[PDB]
Amino acid sequence: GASIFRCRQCGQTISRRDWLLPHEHVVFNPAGMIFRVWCFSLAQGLRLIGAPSGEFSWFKGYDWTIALCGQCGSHLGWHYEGGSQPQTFFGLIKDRLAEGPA
Ligand SMILES: O=C1CC[C@@H](N2CCCc3ccccc32)C(=O)N1
Ligand SMILES: [Zn+2]
Repeated sequence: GASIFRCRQCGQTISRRDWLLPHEHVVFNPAGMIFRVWCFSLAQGLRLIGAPSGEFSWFKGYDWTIALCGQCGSHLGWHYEGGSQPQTFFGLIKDRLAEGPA
């Protein structure tokens, strides 16, 4: 009953409890905004915007790209790339997702 993560704003399919990567990081951006981030190995239904940036990266050795909900454009988090073990992952804002049945 709690296996799929969807965008809270529009219901787009985003990820699965199975795809969590151990999981929960509380971070601040330079504007002091707090994000409660869940790391996922895999996500779908996003639109990755721009080219990667290392600036203010929360994760040592990773560059980030903005991940929008590909349906409604709501900011769901970031895709991280350029690191090692693992090379890539997603950091999604927990309170911008909804959890429910398959
Ligand atoms: O690893 C990261 C990702 C985003 C980044 N960040 C910095 C750039 C400005 C900005 C604006 C809104 C949300 C986040 C944000 C961050 O501090 N670290
Ligand atoms: Zn959405």
